[PDB]
Amino acid sequence: GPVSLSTPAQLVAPSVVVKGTLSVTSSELYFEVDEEDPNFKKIDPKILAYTEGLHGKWLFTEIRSIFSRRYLLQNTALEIFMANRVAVMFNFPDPATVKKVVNFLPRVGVGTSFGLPQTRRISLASPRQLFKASNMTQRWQHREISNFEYLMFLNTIAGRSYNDLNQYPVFPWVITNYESEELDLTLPTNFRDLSKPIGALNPKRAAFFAERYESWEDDQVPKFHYGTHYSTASFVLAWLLRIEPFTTYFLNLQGGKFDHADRTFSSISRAWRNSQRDTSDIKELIPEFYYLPEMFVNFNNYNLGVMDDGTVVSDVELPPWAKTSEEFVHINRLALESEFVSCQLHQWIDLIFGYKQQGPEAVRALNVFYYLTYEGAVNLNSITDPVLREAVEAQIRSFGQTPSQLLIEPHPPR
Repeated sequence: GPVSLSTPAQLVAPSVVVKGTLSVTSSELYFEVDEEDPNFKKIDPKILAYTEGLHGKWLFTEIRSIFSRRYLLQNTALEIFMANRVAVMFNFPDPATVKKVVNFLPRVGVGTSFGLPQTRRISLASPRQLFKASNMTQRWQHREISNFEYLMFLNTIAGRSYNDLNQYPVFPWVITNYESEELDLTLPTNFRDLSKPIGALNPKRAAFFAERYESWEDDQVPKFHYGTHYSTASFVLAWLLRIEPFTTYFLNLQGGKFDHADRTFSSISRAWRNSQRDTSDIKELIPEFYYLPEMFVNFNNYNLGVMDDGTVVSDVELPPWAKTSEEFVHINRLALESEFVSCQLHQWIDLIFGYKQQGPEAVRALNVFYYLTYEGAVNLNSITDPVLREAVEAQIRSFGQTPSQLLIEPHPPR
């Protein structure tokens, strides 16, 4: 029918990011991939298969929330949540286009769940304002909301999305013990100190980081502790390699064949041990660890290979205290919702979204990441040469993106 607005745009999904045309009528919006685009023709069919929205139609009456979003650090995207819980994300040429598209879409704001006004303005408000205006924190303190739900909240308001693997939601490691036959949930010794970044948990390696920072002479590039981030599209793929379509997404970007068995996710204990010792691995966890046991099972009877010591890779090797993947997720969740976590979870939040994310307080906590990682680090529309824009964004896609800062003051305890 008659289109009130039309703009070039990119569909952002876990599978791909394709250029196309986003149209907005008076009753719905729809997207059409540009099949004449070169980069499109290159894309592989097994992947485009799992993609939703290439020829999508979304009815206004079904729209529940509309969130302002970044994409590769640019404040030029938008994620829309439907009544059937489906979410679709688009990226636009500039922030001006976002405002316009928002003014043509139903006035629902950010939804009803976060105790925020349902105005088009709320849908464009900054993460900091959403935080400040919400009642989720209080609800979290009154235990009306779980730790899990509150974390998803912080992640959502910060711009983290399941649609963009480059800004995946970030959840903390909580259990440190993957050896014992039993996991005593009352042993403070079995819990991760949430006040410290992964890079600081290991005193031996922490010294290494402290010294890199100290001696880094920055003519142009600010000092930093990690040239690696805690959240990446790669990590996500590795974590969920056992689950389709992620298996296909992984196989595709890798070259058709799995990774070197000695590097694919195969043990929880091994993954944790590595995040503790390897100077290039200070990785945090993923929400699925606390609710999707399927990622730990090689249900698809895929190859996956054999490590150099002869260990065959199949289901993920669980700790002795977890006989099944379901038991593993169940205990992970108990841990997350335990009082041990509730009494200190705000200190982790200060590192990830809080006042310890940047500046003096960040250096004190050993929480400084590569500067290209923070919002505002680079203006992509500033790069007129396309080949070059593509390169810098490949570096962003690769270095990771620190979540939008939600507050600059200490986060209140639960």
